[PDB]
Amino acid sequence: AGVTQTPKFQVLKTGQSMTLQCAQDMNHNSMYWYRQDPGMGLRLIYYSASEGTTDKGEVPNGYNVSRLNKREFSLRLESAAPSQTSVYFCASSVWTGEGSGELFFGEGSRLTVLEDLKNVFPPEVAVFEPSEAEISHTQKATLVCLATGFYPDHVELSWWVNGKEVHSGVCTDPQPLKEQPALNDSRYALSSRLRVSATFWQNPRNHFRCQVQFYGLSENDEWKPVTQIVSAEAWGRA
Amino acid sequence: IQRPPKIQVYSRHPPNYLNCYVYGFHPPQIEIDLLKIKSEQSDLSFSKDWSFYLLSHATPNSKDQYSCRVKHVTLEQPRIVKWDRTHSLRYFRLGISEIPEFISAGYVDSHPITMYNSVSQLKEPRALWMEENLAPDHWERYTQLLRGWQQMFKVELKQLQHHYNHSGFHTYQRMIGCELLEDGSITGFLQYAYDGQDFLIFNKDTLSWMAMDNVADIIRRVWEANQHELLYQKNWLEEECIAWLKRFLEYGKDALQRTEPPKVRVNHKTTLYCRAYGFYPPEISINWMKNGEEIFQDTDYGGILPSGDGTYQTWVSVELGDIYSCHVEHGGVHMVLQGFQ
Amino acid sequence: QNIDQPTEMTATEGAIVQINCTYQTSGFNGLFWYQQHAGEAPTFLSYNVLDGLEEKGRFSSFLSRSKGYSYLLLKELQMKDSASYLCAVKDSNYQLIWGAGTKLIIKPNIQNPDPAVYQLRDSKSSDKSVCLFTDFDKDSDVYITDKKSNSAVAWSN
Ligand SMILES: O=c1nc2n(C[C@@H](O)[C@H](O)[C@H](O)CO)cc(CO)nc-2c(=O)[nH]1
Repeated sequence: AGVTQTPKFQVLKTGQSMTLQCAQDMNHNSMYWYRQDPGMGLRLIYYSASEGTTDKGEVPNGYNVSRLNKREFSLRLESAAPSQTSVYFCASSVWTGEGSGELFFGEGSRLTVLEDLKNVFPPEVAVFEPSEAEISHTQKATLVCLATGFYPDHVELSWWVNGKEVHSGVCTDPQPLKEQPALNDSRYALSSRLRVSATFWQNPRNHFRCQVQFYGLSENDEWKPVTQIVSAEAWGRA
Repeated sequence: IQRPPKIQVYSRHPPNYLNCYVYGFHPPQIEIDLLKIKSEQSDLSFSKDWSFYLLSHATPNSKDQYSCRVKHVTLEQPRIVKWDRTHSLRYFRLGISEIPEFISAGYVDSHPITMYNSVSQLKEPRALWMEENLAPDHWERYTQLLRGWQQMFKVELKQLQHHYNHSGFHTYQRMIGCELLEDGSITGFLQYAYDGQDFLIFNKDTLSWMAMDNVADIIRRVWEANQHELLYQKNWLEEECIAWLKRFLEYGKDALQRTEPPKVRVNHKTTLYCRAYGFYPPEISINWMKNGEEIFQDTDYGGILPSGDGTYQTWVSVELGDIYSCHVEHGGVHMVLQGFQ
Repeated sequence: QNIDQPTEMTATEGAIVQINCTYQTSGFNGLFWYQQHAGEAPTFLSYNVLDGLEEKGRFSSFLSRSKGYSYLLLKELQMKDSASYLCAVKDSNYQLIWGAGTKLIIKPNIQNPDPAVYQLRDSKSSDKSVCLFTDFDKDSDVYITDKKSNSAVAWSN
């Protein structure tokens, strides 16, 4: 079952109208929408106590909601604002309290509202081969991936060995830093590590590829810096 | 089960108001008419025994005849009557498979406060001190919670018939609340009823549910595995409720703490009548006395009846060189009136 | 009205940590603890009403209604436990009041540390050179990126 929430990423110019769709497979009566910002807890925008009634939440401003199905709760904003940039969550409870009822959250929706789309750029990805010093000492090899100069920040980074994705030996930085923190607009960078045995790296037949998914404008957007996968590859070295 | 209605006609004082008070009946479907003249009827009220009660008012009573017509499912004949200390908080839910399908009303010391019906869904104050003290944004969460509790009640009513076997008209009633004894001790209660009979009863000491029927036992096993819910129910009743109760008192300290005494009147028609008009609080004791002991055989008590001023009235009658006197105790404060010898 | 809890806490893998949550509200029905992994959707952990201790798995939660205090106690920390732990408590009315979570950063256990700094070969792909600080335990343009092996990346154009 679960709670389905779409889209998972968005970019809007101020004054744009866009709706977020939420779906609940759990046969729940209570449906919620949340807005989560750094440094402050979840703030409820609107809610449907049950089908057909919906009441304004803590911050009703800038948002309007609707219950289509019993299962579907869609969040709408007909005018985008820069102060509306946040990560928007949908959740469902079996009934409004009923005080033990836990909330079930959706995957999340990453929203970014900008005045101008001029600053939107995709990532630049590069892989850096292991140092021969590391191999000859630690008996291990470490690959470094760099993703730089992407705005706004929507990215998913993953490692792929020989065509198949790997999770072991991967440490990826939690949050992208900013190449120019001083600027209101600095782009971001992100790094990632992949560590395999010395012997495994020393084999030229092995393919290592750093994959970064970027979410840009859609095809029907007016312009690109679009949704794309920028990759970097390094073949094993002897 | 079905409970036949108990009706009594009387007046607000001895120009007057003509009161028709029908109580202890079930199902709640009933028709109350004063004779025919326009009679403003109050809201449907609930009692602790799952029954219902209603007061319809509209009567100088001079050289004329008045009466009250009542139609109910336990009556082949539309009967017409011819005139002739622990504070507590209670909340009632009434579900229906049909007047409205869902009714919710709060009571503090048997006084109506909150009202929510499923026709026009809103929470309105039944008391002046509620509307004055409570912010308008308060009532606003509770039309919202109530709309949910309404739907939730409909689902549980459908599940019950289906579970039971019937369709058509059936009633579902929920009662929750806490009460504060004069000594400071407290208690709390939660109960459900189906067709006017006790269905489920919640014990907060054992954190368990009591099923009175094989079918009510299914629901038992469902809620008991929910053990966190129960834990939540306990805290409300034990803590949250009491707080709510004490809050309304401070609000209604004016009306609840006032006292007006009865004006007793005696009459005869054989039979001797004793009526006590316009008193408050409701707690009172009336009994006939003969030289000088209290009478038992052939005595008739009329319970307590609402006057409509928020005041109340009751009566006691007895079928007959002895002296008959009427003993009333309000403030206690014993009152006696010698009727006859 | 208000609910408080630490912003960030650091603990090494395998240890036992406690997240304090203090709240003041108009009324109290239940207290909620949610785990939210970095870049995820919170999930439910534990729920408390009556005063006492609630133990589920290697996680445990406690509640004081009088003191308005509750803590989250995690025994035997693993690497997966690092996340933002959200504390929320229901009002007098049933609306939920969320406190800003406590981000838990789990320090991995290094039995045999071997701190070193290696210079990676240049990449065909970009013009920047990188250095890797690994196995351990402010120029105008020079960037550093902060962390079973600990690692950190430093590059400059
Ligand atoms: O504060 C209020 N509480 C009410 N309750 C209390 C609820 O907490 C009830 O015990 C139960 O938690 C609902 O799941 C029931 C009901 C049922 O009418 N109504 C009210 C009400 O109007 N106001």
